[PDB]
Amino acid sequence: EFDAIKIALASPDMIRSWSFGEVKKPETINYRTF
Amino acid sequence: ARVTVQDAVEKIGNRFDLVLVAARRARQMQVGGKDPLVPEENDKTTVIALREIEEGLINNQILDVRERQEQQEQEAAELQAVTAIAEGRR
Amino acid sequence: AMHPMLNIAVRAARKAGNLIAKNYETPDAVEASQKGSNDFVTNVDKAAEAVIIDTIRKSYPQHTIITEESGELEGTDQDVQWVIDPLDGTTNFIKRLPHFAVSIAVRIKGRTEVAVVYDPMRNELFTATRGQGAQLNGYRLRGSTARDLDGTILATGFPFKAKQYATTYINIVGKLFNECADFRRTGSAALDLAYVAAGRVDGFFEIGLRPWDFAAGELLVREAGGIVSDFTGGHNYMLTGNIVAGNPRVVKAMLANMRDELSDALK
Amino acid sequence: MHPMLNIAVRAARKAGNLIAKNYETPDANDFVTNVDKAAEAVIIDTIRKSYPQHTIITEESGELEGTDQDVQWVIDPLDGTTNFIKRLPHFAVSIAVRIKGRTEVAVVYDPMRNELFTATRGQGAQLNGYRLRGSTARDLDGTILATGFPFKAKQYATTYINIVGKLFNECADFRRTGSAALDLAYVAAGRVDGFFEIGLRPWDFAAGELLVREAGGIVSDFTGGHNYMLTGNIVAGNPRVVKAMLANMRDELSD
Ligand SMILES: [Mg+2]
Ligand SMILES: [Mg+2]
Repeated sequence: EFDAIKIALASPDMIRSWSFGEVKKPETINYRTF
Repeated sequence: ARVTVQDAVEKIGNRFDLVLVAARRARQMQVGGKDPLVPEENDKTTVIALREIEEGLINNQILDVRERQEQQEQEAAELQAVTAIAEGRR
Repeated sequence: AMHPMLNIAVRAARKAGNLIAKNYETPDAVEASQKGSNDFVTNVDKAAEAVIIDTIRKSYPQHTIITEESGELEGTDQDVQWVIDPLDGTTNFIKRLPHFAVSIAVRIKGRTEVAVVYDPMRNELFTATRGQGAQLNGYRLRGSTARDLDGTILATGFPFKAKQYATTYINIVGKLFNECADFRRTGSAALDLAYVAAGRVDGFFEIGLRPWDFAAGELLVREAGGIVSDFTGGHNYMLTGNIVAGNPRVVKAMLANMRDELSDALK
Repeated sequence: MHPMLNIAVRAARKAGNLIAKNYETPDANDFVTNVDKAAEAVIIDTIRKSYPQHTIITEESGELEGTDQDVQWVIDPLDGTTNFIKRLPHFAVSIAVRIKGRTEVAVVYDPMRNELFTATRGQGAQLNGYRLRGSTARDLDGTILATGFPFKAKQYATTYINIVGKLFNECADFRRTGSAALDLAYVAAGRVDGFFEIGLRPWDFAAGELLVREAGGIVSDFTGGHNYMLTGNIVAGNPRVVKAMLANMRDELSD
């Protein structure tokens, strides 16, 4: 599937491209309803 | 009966190519199994391949030419069949 | 839930697109007039722009509005802008070519927050809100996962308003045809951007585009994994109107290929 | 003109139904050819049941004959395959029935927008009950060109590029949805003024050329000849724009 590995910095556009959204609230899981 | 591989590596002067070609032949004799040339003694296909190697009748060239002969027979038969179908459709 | 301003915008775009479709099946009611180069503008543009402005002011009587016709209607506030194109590809709607869309996006503090384009002929509704992504009629949008300039499809536009670059442009396309597979040309910038974000075409580029012809699509391709840039890798594309967009690999490859063919006027 | 057209329309109906059905298995290069073969096969069944005497001509199966070799069925079950490969919904089925060394029946059906253009020689080409009256342009002023980049004929790449460069210097704008048959249908229905492409094939334009000619238009090759049937070099549209295009495009050709 490949024959090499490239590595470098990630432009903010690149990072925002990876993401599928933006996390905004810190709390993870409600305990009264998992 | 396999305890050593020295005869094999003598017939193929490299253990690496030895195990490669022998694994190829064993895969031949295990899936879509070609009948093992040397009469087996109810053994696994691996040692059967090693024995066929060390006896002096399997190697890289022999496997390749057998594959090519199979290709030739297969293509001839299927092309005859496709020509028959071509006449059948007209 | 659903972003509020996004909901208002999509309702307005729905009404505008219904009016568009209504005007479509009547090749008599269209009464256009030429304004630029090889393109008309119709009364339908004015009708749809009016409907959109009214629907917006209903639930937002103070937001600033931007449109090709009305220029910039400065509402009592000036931080929330609504960039509107009641029609992308008016040339096609003239010839009734069933490929066009309405486009509506919202800028907050200069940053595009929500955006929608709407193709009424196929009833396609590309929505996209920042930090949550882009959707096509309820499916996510990730853009073409192609990794190189091979086998890709390249959407583009010919500068019918700035034909001077044509020659240069031609060379560009020529150079690109050395590697890419095929091109695409629909005369609709917004739908090109959408298709890019839709993963239908694996890359888009255009020389000299209007600001309100991408400000909705650019957020789509952004939140659909793709990136946008000018032809020199910078962010000035909003002023030059020179756009390239697509997944990062194909955009990088296109920029590397075009670094030479391009002209210094564009950079 | 009624029974042949009805049979062809039903065949295109079944083809489009199966195509749209299979269009809903999202996947992210072979299964497209599989559903292509399936639509071609159900088309073949339609040919075998109704009129088993005619002969079939497909890009895939070559030519499969029966007894009536005078009636050739040129059926492309898909044009612009790459679009359906990429889920871009611009593709159609193109049925053609040639009789006595000449095309007589033509049908092009997009199942997405449900566009069903029919054409019988002489009596013309209809769409859903409407008559396609070609384009109204008399020259290359402000017109649109259904232009096609030769992604299979890369030998004429630079020549074609110079040609389209001269054109865009003279003409207004291009369009390319990546579907030759639908491009021909559209230039036939006045949706785009002129059309021209390089290196096409009979199973592609077999119906579209008739759709165009029945719409007050013409179809020719880059030299006004009539060998575009096999040379794959086609220019089409109402005669005014075709003349205005040839007069500019002749002097930079290679064939
Ligand atoms: Mg506009
Ligand atoms: Mg085909």
